[PDB]
Amino acid sequence: IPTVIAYDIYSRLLKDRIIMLGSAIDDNVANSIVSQLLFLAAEDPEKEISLYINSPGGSITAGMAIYDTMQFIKPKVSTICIGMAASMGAFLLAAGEKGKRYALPNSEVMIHQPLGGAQGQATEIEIAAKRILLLRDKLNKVLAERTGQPLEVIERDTDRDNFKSAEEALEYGLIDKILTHLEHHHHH
Amino acid sequence: IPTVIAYDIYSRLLKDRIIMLGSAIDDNVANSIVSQLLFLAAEDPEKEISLYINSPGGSITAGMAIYDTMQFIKPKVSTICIGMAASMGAFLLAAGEKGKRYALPNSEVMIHQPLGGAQGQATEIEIAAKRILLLRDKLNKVLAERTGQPLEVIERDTDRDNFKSAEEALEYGLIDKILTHLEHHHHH
Amino acid sequence: IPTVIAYDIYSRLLKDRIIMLGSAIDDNVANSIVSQLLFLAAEDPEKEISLYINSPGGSITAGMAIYDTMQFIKPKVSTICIGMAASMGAFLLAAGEKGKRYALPNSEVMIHQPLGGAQGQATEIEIAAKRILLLRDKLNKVLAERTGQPLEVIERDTDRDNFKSAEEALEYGLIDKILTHLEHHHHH
Amino acid sequence: IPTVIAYDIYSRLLKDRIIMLGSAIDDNVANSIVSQLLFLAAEDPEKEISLYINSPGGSITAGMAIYDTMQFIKPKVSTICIGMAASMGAFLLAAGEKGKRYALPNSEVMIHQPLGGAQGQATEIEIAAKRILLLRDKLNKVLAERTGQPLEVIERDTDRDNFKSAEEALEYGLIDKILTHLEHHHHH
Amino acid sequence: IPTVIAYDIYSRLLKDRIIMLGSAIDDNVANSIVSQLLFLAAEDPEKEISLYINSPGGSITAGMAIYDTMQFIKPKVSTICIGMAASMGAFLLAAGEKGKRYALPNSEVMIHQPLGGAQGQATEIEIAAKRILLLRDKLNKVLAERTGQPLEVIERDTDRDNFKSAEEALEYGLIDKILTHLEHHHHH
Amino acid sequence: IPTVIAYDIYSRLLKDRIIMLGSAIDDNVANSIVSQLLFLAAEDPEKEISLYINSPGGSITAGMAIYDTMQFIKPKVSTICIGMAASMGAFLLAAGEKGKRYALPNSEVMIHQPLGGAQGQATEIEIAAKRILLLRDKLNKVLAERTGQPLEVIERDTDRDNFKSAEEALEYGLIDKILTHLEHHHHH
Amino acid sequence: IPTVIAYDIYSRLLKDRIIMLGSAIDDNVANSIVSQLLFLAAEDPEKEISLYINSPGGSITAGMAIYDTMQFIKPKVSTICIGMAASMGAFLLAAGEKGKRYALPNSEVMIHQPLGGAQGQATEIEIAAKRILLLRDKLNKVLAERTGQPLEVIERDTDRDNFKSAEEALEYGLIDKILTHLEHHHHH
Repeated sequence: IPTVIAYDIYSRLLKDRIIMLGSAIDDNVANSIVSQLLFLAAEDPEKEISLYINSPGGSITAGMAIYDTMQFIKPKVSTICIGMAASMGAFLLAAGEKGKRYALPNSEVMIHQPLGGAQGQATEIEIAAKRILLLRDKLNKVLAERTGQPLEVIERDTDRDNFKSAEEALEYGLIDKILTHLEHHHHH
Repeated sequence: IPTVIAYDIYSRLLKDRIIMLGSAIDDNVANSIVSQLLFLAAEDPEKEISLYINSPGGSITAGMAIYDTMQFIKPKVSTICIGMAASMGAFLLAAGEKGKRYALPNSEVMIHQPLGGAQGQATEIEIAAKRILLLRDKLNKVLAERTGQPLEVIERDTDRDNFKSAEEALEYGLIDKILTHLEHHHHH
Repeated sequence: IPTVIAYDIYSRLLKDRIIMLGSAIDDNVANSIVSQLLFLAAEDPEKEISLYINSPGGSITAGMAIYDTMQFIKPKVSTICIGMAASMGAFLLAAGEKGKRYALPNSEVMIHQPLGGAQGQATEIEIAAKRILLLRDKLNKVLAERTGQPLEVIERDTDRDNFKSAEEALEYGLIDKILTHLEHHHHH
Repeated sequence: IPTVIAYDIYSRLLKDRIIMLGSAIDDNVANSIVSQLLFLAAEDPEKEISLYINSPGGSITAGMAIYDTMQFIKPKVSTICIGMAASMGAFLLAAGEKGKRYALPNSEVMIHQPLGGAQGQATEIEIAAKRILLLRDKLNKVLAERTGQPLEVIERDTDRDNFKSAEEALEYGLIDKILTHLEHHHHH
Repeated sequence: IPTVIAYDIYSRLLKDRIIMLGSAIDDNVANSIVSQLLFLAAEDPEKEISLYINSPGGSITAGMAIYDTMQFIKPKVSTICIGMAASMGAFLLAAGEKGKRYALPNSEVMIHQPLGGAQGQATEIEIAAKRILLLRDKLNKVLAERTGQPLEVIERDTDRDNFKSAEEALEYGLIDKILTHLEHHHHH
Repeated sequence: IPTVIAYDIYSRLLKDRIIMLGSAIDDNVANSIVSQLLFLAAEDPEKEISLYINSPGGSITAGMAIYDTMQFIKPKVSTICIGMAASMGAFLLAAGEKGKRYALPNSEVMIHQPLGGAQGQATEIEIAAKRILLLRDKLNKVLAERTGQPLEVIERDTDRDNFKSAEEALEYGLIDKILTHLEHHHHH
Repeated sequence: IPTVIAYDIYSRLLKDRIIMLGSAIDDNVANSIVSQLLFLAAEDPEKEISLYINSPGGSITAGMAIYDTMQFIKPKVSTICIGMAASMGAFLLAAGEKGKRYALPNSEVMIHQPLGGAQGQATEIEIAAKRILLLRDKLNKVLAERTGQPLEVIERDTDRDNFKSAEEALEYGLIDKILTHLEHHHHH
């Protein structure tokens, strides 16, 4: 991370209301991104925010932490898929303000059902199964709302890894526009 | 964690009386959390403090350190569940000023009984067993007073991992309100 | 640990004559605490000092370095138990200035006999045994005086891990008062 | 990396709109380079940018994130191959603004087909197989266009590791010119 | 280690001519202690210096570098045993300026003969044997001179680990006084 | 690395247009060296640069990146061998400005053929074989040009490790002068 | 390493033309030592420099880099042995300016023949043997000139680890004077 004069590159971008997510989503990442979101919203609750997304996914709770925040602050959060928006990453992509969900020409998106683990007594394994099946329904329901796709379709399309091109993601309703030029973005 | 000119993202939020508990609770974390609280209470014993919670919990003793400090200082501590508030995290979530305990739409909460270990001679195992059971009952008593539930209900509901949605947590008495809009908070 | 404005949360508290012990006690930790105590004593040998204790204890020699420095300097050292004060931690807690040894409602204190080990020749094993038995007697005598309990009692009550609640510690004479309010301390 | 009183050598060069890519390409490297590009573009959308490349390659999604950002910003991104530009490194080199894709005299370039893996059920291995074969076409089509070589020539030529000298890279269409002098660069 | 506002806690004490030695003794620690002694000497060759000691000792050559430097520089070096001063650590404690060698009430001191190793041919083991026997004898001669005890007695007393309280240390001649109050120190 | 007030020792020397290369040559080292050369050339493309070389060698491509950059920039680059210049290190040494390639009295240089490895199918092993045999031939031609030795001599002399004294390095044509005094350098 | 005020203890000493070598000699160390030497010589080629030495030795080539640089620069480099100077460390001690090679009362010096390895074909074992033997001879020739002993005696006396007291080192011609007081130093 190079320094700008003193800011680290990411911090310099943060200054222009730009948040970069380019790693898997774990508690730390959500924690950092949530603080950044709250900070900006405090700075100016009216000014829009840009969240770049390039991650393989991660913890469902970490993602919902980021998700609920994006929706909770007044600022509208624009999402840009760069590289790959997989699993919870793709979910955050579609979580962006309607009409402000972008991706780049060669961007990729991948949706699929939650993954988990259960170990121990039958009673414990059942508790885990029940919980992960519930999380899948919640996620699916929210995804159907974001994309405009029927719940039944999300369910069926997420059974196994579903990789999509930037065009397909548009077609599916995961993003609103594919950015090509430095002017295609509404920012300028 | 990015910087803020020269601060640290969390130090930045700290400046606005916001502490972020976003990791497993251990002696380290407890000491940082307690210090931040003591600091803020010194800065202004009148203004309230907001403690965001997103952790899988941890040490009972570390937790109570945070718990006692919360009730100790003059400032009223408001809790906010983001992502997941499990085990001691949930205990702490419910420890915020009555009426100022929050969670976001998709936040999750989980309560369960203490976990521990014992090794050695029968005598030592019994000393340890007596300690954990006693801690369990102590925690149950505080959780009951906090939620309003009857002790016997808390005892049975924590036998196994008990996962709750923000609405279930609200209806249980773990939190007071589910934030949805930036102005749904009592602050803004 | 976050920063304050430049500072460190602990560094910031140190400015208010507050030292935080929240880990196992080893040489490193002891040197830090001691240097902090000497530094504060150099600043104003007349001003009081608050030492927060949340520690499972550790090295006996390391703890005595802290102990001796506490008594050595002019400032009166007040101890406050947070979470857990076990073995040497409990000794340090009881070591605070008579009348200024506090604990919080849910704090725990654990007293027990010294732990150690020895390997090698019978002669070597006897040297260690002789020593650990002597340290225990030295420690027991100090504790008895600091608590008011008769030596015989300290001896029998430490044969095995003895966990005590804030109330029991008060009763045992390990602490002077249990805190709950912000202005009920010696500072107000 | 040495300092420049107070900058980081790489940070100092970033000031002159120079970005050094000198390691394998992963999500970290891509997030840093993409951020540097955005920053520069934000600094002055009119000025050019130099991207020095010397890397063994890396993640395809990480590289495309860099690729898409290069075309996406208004500024022209000139690429200079130094040492070795392999795998996604060569891809990126060829992605520079046409006419401004350079290589020093003894530079090396290596192109080859993607690499990956798959474990699991036939259905899952099929999905992974289809994806990788698809990414291969996608990249091959971009390289075909950037270089002017027909798709199937790119396919056959990248079947096994293909090492090209600077003269061969020029001939192939990967670079526009082999630099020798400092001022010989279109820039100065 | 906390900071003091731009200094390190130890650097702050260094400003008051106080050097802390609270870790095993190796080349590193020695290089730092010597450097500090030299610095303090250049600053004011007339002002006294205090060396707090709490270490299990360590390398002999390292310890002697510190020993010789203490004698070499003009400032009188006062030593204060805190916690434990064993092996080379005890040796350095006894090396303080006569009449200014201290220990706190519950400090501990341990003396013993050198430890070492040897691998290889007979000739090689003999060389090492002679060296360590020589080192032991050298150290014993200094301890004798410093304590006032006869050489024969130092030899017999260090055959095996020999632990002593502060009183026993005083009565043996390893220290000159046991400090109790912040006023018992020759300083104030 | 110590500091000079506030640069780090290498930064301080970088200010006098002196670059230090005292480690094995890998992409990371190459990237730092190249960036230093570029920075200096940007600072003042007229003044000469001094490159101190003490390294066992390393990556051929990492070395060539440095090689090319040296020739690439406007500033003439003087090389000085201290300790040892082996393999690619010796190569860089010889790559210094003609007449300005130095070595100290007891400096050591070594030349040998490239090292590498191959694993996998015969086809893949052939690709690796042809490439290392090509690189060797490429390096050999540059060494011949830089030393004045006929290719055939360079080929036979690099078959096995070939260590040379500073004087032998001079007679071979690897360097031009053997420094002894502070003025024997063309700078003074 | 503590800080002196904006300065690292060693850095503070470097200001007074004092370089501390208290570790094994590897490429890193040599690089840092050579740089500090060049720096000091650039700062003022007239003022002498003091190189303290407490090191087990290490790489021969790294050692010679330091050696050649000490002789090379104009400033006279005084060496002071503290603790132990072995292998290349003793070589460097003996390398100081004639008449300015010191040692402290209990300092120790050790000389031995080079150590190395060799694996592979008989031809390569031979290349390695000749070199190790060549290096031994080169080093013994330099040590002889600087000590006054004939090569023949230097070789014999280093066949095996040869530990010498400060007094023995003086008589052998490795040092010129054994310092005792801070006045017996020509600088003071």
